[PDB]
Amino acid sequence: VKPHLRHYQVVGRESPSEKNPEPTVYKFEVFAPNFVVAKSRFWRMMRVKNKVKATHGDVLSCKVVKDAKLVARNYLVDIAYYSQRCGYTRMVKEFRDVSKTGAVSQAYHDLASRHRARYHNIEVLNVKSIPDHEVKHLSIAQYHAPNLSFPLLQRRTKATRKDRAIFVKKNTKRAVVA
Amino acid sequence: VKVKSLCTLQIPEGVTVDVKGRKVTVTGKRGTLTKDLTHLQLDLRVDKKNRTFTVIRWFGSKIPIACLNTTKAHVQNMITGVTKGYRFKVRCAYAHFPINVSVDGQNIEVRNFLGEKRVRRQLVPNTVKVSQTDPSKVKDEIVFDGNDLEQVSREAAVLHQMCLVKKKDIRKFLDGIYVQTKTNIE
Amino acid sequence: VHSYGYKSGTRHLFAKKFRKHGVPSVSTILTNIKVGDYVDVVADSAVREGMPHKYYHGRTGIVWNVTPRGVGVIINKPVRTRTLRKRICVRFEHVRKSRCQEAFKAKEHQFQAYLAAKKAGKALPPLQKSSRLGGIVRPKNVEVLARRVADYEAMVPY
RNA sequence: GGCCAGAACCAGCCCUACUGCAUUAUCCUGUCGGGGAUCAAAAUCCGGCGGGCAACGAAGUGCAAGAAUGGGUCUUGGUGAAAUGAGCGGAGUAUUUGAGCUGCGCACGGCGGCCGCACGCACUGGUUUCUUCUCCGUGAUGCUCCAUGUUGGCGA
RNA sequence: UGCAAGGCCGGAAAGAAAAGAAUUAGAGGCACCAAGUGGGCCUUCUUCGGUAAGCGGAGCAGGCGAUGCGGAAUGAACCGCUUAGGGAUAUGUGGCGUCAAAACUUAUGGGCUCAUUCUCGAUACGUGAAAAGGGUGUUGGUGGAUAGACAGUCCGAAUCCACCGGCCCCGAAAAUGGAUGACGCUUAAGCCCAAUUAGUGAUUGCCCAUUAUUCCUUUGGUAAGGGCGGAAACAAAGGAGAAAGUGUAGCCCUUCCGAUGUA
RNA sequence: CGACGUCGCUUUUUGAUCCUUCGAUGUCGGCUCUUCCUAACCUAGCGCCGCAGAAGACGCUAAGGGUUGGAUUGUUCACCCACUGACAGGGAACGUGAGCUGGGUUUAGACCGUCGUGAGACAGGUUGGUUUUACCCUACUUAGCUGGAAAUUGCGAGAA
Ligand SMILES: [K+]
Ligand SMILES: [K+]
Ligand SMILES: [K+]
Ligand SMILES: [K+]
Ligand SMILES: [Mg+2]
Ligand SMILES: [Mg+2]
Ligand SMILES: [Mg+2]
Ligand SMILES: [Mg+2]
Ligand SMILES: [Mg+2]
Ligand SMILES: [Mg+2]
Ligand SMILES: [Mg+2]
Ligand SMILES: [Mg+2]
Ligand SMILES: [Mg+2]
Ligand SMILES: [Mg+2]
Ligand SMILES: [Mg+2]
Ligand SMILES: [Mg+2]
Ligand SMILES: [Mg+2]
Ligand SMILES: [Mg+2]
Ligand SMILES: [Mg+2]
Ligand SMILES: [Mg+2]
Ligand SMILES: [Mg+2]
Ligand SMILES: [Mg+2]
Ligand SMILES: [Mg+2]
Ligand SMILES: [Mg+2]
Ligand SMILES: [Mg+2]
Ligand SMILES: [Mg+2]
Ligand SMILES: [Mg+2]
Ligand SMILES: [Mg+2]
Ligand SMILES: [Mg+2]
Ligand SMILES: [Mg+2]
Ligand SMILES: [Mg+2]
Ligand SMILES: [Mg+2]
Ligand SMILES: [Mg+2]
Ligand SMILES: [Mg+2]
Repeated sequence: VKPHLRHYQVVGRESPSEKNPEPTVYKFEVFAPNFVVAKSRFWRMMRVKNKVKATHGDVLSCKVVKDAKLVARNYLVDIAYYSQRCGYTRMVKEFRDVSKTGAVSQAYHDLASRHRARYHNIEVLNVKSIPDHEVKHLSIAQYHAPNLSFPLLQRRTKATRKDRAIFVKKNTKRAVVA
Repeated sequence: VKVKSLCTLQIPEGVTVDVKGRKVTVTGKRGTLTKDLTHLQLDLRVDKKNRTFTVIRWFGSKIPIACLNTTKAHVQNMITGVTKGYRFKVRCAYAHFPINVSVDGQNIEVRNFLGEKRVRRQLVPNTVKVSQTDPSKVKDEIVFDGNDLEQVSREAAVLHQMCLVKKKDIRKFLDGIYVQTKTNIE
Repeated sequence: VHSYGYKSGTRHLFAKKFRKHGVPSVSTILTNIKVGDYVDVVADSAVREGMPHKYYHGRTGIVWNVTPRGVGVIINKPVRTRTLRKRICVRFEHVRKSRCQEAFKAKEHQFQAYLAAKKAGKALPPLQKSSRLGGIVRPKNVEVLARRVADYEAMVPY
């Protein structure tokens, strides 16, 4: 399925004033479900790093950075999350995916499952596509084998939604209730 | 998870290994053995031309992988027991009361264990042959012979646990029946 | 408060600021208060005569009466469902000219000056433009906004 | 027939089908170098340089105004007892919307008067190459309410 | 002639500019006569006494009391929504394995978890049950290291140490038989994230309200309007009505808005 | 076995509160009878010990079974005597009064001490002092009659 997060580039600045006639323009990249959340994360970052509130700032552009062509790649996601018990925990994780947005969405699902971290407690520091020989975890490197083969065992294959049946003959495809 | 975990086993020339639906049958010069491994969910493969046995787990975490070497060990035990057999030799150790052991066919009677009047009786299954060494060679030695390691070791264990000391210090009162040597028939 | 005397609960209210003690200055004496003027009722702690009640501290009202040493001020006080016009009697030391109509008076004077200039044909001052409008932005320096490992390493004390 | 059903059409309303405008560059694509792995390779990856539209239903990105000139109404009234209709009449083959292309000045961008103008404003500019329905039309001399179809079934 | 105060006569009036430069289901004031009530309780947040309490006592504000309806299985107070009599269409809270309407057990979504006699978990409020401490169960992370290394008796590839998470487990004992509501569920029907028919070609899966929108009818307005000088004509073998009106079977018609409620 | 600390748990104590009951829920103890709990005294299996044996200490699974006779005291408690394998601890409206009993508490009589001028008071001592009703409904125990698978009907048709 397509990723639930998009790659946004928010460009903004503090509103020009007499005291600061030409404010610095900042480029910020974020992964958010929509552009309103992207602007929210941008203004949070501006507040916590530059002391610039949204009430005194401009957003020059909020565009989606398009994905590249889908290619099986190794993505390095440097990511951090907050918990009351531990504070800020930074980790660097490698993922197999076809896009940066897919890799980051997978990272968010992974943090939500293995550490119970939610979107607004998570900061993606960086996402980079790395070569095969820079992959350190065997759980990812096993997909670099040239003769990578495996069967599909324990498949749970459901019929086409129209063809699905409640009662079917035991050694037969004849549907009795459908 | 790991995509492919693999264990390989070599087969001696005489042995014949066949797998069918996680059931392994091993045939050697001294009989045949069977193992029901349908509780494992592994990919068992036998290469007859290259005389190799292979067990594969696909997409496994730590718990399923731990079953690979267990399967290899079971099949290796079957091969060894079907080509050499298993011989467990137990000894009767006593301080004062001589433990008297009678082996009439498949029945083992233990008498006078710590001077008790109760008779401990064991019915060895037909796949395990129990004999008693001549006391001139080794005194108080009972031998279990079989092709199945698990059956022979279970018989030796149940004989060991029929003669546990109750309601006494166990550091003292070292009387009991203990397996001493675990070797092969051939 | 445990008792309900006239000056109950005024320990910090009727105290002088740090290093600002002393009696009212000559500028307070020389201030001319007229009937109809807007005044602020601010009690001077060092006078203690003609002192307003604590309620009227920080209230702005209109002068209704001038005596040789006192000022009569009308203060709005909400009591239940209505507002009462309370007339309080304080000494002039506890009264300040209120700038509450300064901006409105300046607006009136600016309007009169604008009318005078429009009559005289003088060019009016240019109208200020809205800062909310769009336009081209030419960034002299563009920086990357991001979260670094050093931010986390810094926010941890000891 | 003041009863029960079916279908047809009219007005209203409620659902659905039919889609354009902007954007893309951290992108697409060749080649040289590096690097990677191989059995040799290609690839994953990093730079330089040269071209660009990833346009198949391109994108799951921002905004969409596309005249049902297909369903439902036993969720409303009706069968023309005033039909107001882009829909019903009458008359014309045109009107002018937009899209292309394009003139002058200004505006905007770059360099600081030129060079650009993605096609912004004024001339309600030009061209019709594609696209399009364009004008008229009926008071109540009705103050109010109620009274008008078709096909069967059941009622003689 | 200055100041202060009452006036009188004139002037000028963005009727208040431009700079983000207010908004209003905004008739403002003034009375008269009276009723119930004057035991209150709960909750977010703030708060005092108390070991605490479903304890006692306060502040701001919402509730219940006085109030149902739709949800949390059940509950005055929690969530949603607040109510004329009825349809249709959409939702809210909450759900879509059966009970029970909705995924006839959805996806062409990712991870995690095995829990043996109060039987793992699915309990917002609800603490309406659990901690300190611990686990070589498993799955993640952060540092450090050692690499013919560790173990084994040399011999061929990764190994070791400390620390911190997720879920699970131990810690974890009460009296009638019993409670995620029940059954069950483990390619979950559990937990944490995501989605709406799925890298296909765009942004509404589905079910349920006394809520929203809309239609019909009733009733009352701080109600808003029109008509009311019978237009003309018209036997039986198109009809009837038309009142200058608070209130009736309301003169008649059109049009808006509101309808719950203890004392 | 655990000092200094620290975290729990349980309602077999007592407090704290005042929600319910004041046109009344009979309000000590015992007797009898049943059942439940487990934090296990004995009885079944075990682990461990400063475990030689014997006797024991600690701990686990386990509440199926058992857990007494007496002197004093109204007592609950207490204590002692004696058996025993053991004489574990608790709940059930502090189980149980239309089941009993009525020794105690707690009316009216009376005595004493202390207190009070006194009438009288004392959670101080003492003695004497009405224990009502079931035939209703359920529950339980037995004892009878009797239809019924569309659980009375449909004709609605399923054979372990
Ligand atoms: K290359
Ligand atoms: K009472
Ligand atoms: K027992
Ligand atoms: K009693
Ligand atoms: Mg002993
Ligand atoms: Mg203070
Ligand atoms: Mg102060
Ligand atoms: Mg026409
Ligand atoms: Mg303005
Ligand atoms: Mg009262
Ligand atoms: Mg209370
Ligand atoms: Mg009341
Ligand atoms: Mg509920
Ligand atoms: Mg309510
Ligand atoms: Mg259903
Ligand atoms: Mg619940
Ligand atoms: Mg909780
Ligand atoms: Mg813990
Ligand atoms: Mg349950
Ligand atoms: Mg439930
Ligand atoms: Mg009674
Ligand atoms: Mg009673
Ligand atoms: Mg126990
Ligand atoms: Mg014991
Ligand atoms: Mg025992
Ligand atoms: Mg006795
Ligand atoms: Mg009790
Ligand atoms: Mg009792
Ligand atoms: Mg009784
Ligand atoms: Mg009685
Ligand atoms: Mg008595
Ligand atoms: Mg006396
Ligand atoms: Mg007595
Ligand atoms: Mg007496």
